[PDB]
Amino acid sequence: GAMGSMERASLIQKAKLAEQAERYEDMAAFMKGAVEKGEELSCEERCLLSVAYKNVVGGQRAAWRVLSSIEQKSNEEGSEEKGPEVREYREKVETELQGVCDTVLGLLDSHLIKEAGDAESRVFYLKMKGDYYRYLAEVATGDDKKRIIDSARSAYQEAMDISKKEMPPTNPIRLGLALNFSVFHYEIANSPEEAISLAKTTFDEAMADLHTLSEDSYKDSTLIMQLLRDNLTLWT
Amino acid sequence: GAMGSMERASLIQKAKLAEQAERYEDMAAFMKGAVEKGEELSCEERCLLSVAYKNVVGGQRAAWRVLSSIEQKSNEEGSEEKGPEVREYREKVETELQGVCDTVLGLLDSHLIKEAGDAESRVFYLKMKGDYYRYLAEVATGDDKKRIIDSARSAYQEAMDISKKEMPPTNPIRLGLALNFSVFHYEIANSPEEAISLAKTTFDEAMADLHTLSEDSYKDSTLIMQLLRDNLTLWT
Amino acid sequence: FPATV
Amino acid sequence: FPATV
Ligand SMILES: *SCCNC(=O)C(C)(C)Oc1ccc(Cl)cc1
Ligand SMILES: *SCCNC(=O)C(C)(C)Oc1ccc(Cl)cc1
Ligand SMILES: CCOc1cccc2sc(C(=N)N)cc12
Ligand SMILES: CCOc1cccc2sc(C(=N)N)cc12
Ligand SMILES: [Mg+2]
Ligand SMILES: [Mg+2]
Ligand SMILES: [Mg+2]
Ligand SMILES: [Mg+2]
Ligand SMILES: [Mg+2]
Ligand SMILES: [Mg+2]
Repeated sequence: GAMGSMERASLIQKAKLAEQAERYEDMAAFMKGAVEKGEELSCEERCLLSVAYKNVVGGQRAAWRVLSSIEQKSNEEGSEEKGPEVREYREKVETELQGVCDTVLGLLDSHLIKEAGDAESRVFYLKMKGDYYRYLAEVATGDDKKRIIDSARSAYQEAMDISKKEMPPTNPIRLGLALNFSVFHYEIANSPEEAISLAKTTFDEAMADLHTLSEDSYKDSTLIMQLLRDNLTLWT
Repeated sequence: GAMGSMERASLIQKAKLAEQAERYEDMAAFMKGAVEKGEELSCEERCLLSVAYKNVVGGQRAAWRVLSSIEQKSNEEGSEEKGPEVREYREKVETELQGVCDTVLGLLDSHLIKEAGDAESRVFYLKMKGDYYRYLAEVATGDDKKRIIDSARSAYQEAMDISKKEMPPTNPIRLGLALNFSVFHYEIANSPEEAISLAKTTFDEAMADLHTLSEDSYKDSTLIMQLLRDNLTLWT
Repeated sequence: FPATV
Repeated sequence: FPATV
């Protein structure tokens, strides 16, 4: 790895600088190097990893949707043949996206998840595993599509099972996991009723727990609760 | 070149798709491949080239300014030593920026400018040559800094001389050249009076020529005139 | 698109 | 920063 010669602490420092400069590809490469040092990550370092790759893959997803839209229009009735270029370039972006997803899933498998014993780390990594299989599912069309979807579901489910046993209902990681698994149900699994039920039950159980929280914890939890209610508003 | 096997027309088509997807690094690589086919560029193709690299280098410049700011703060009195990391990462971004500038200047020299005989193409390319030497000047600190600045000045001046002889005062390329040469004077050459005089004379001479224009040409010219007046407002 | 974090 | 095109 090109970051093998750089100190772990220097990689973390430069990831933070890259975030300040909105250089998310750099930030992801620095965090990849930090993970590959083989030590467990702290809470803050897990955030740096997830922010970096979320921004990289988010950009790729946005681009892929633009191109897929153009490609679909090109294949409608009455559209003038434009050649293979739209498909080729959509495929190029798609392959790069899959590569990023495979890289993140690789870090989780080698060896972040197997060393993550605390709920706060293990749930976070399993949620990420669900997220990056979900991104693969968004572009999947082949023999393995159902297996990709089930890989996302399995990771999310394991994360949910732990989060319900080991975290309070207002824990922001528990809330964010439920937010994203709900979107998985709605957008990937064709299960809108399950998406809505999960978002609503998650919201209501968090509401009932807010009274236990400090002002700062309250702010953190209500932020994610508002995203649950935003999705519910979109869907109902 | 990695784009050597792709048709010129397919490269242009994919540059346009990349722009729609806001994938400017891709757009620049596609246009680089199109230029390297060795044929002259049309007006629209010159715009695709300039948009692609302007967006790429613009992002690098923004990042470099963030990092340089952090680096300067780190070197002030009372600041805690943080090690070489800020400088290293600023240098990394700076080297990548210089690489992009060298690539664009390379395309202009090999062989876009020498084949550009019409004012609309030649002024456009010489303006670009001034722009990319200006970006190099923004980060220059070595023995060749004054020569980099003078390279920018020389290119801008040749473009100005042609534009004044061969283009009307409202021509958007003439206006944009004057806008950017004015910024060169203000920000690079430490010549604010020349920057202000050029912007004002350019604005006034365009104003007097607007009566000759159609509605659509009027819109194009007044757009760039407003940028001249915005800069004048900043500077006075 | 729906919100995810 | 000033405007350029
Ligand atoms: S870990 C990145 C820092 N956190 C965030 O940006 C927000 C979205 C405010 O909080 C969460 C992010 C991710 C999860 Cl799983 C939960 C909350
Ligand atoms: S060539 C890119 C298309 N044109 C533009 O985006 C604007 C800024 C509207 O016009 C000009 C760009 C560049 C020049 Cl030199 C002049 C006008
Ligand atoms: C979890 C440990 O620290 C965080 C708590 C809450 C929000 C953020 S944002 C962030 C970052 N570099 N983007 C880190 C954190
Ligand atoms: C010059 C030939 O065509 C243009 C005139 C005016 C504005 C634009 S913008 C643009 C583009 N792909 N960004 C091309 C043009
Ligand atoms: Mg070490
Ligand atoms: Mg594919
Ligand atoms: Mg249930
Ligand atoms: Mg050919
Ligand atoms: Mg340097
Ligand atoms: Mg003069």
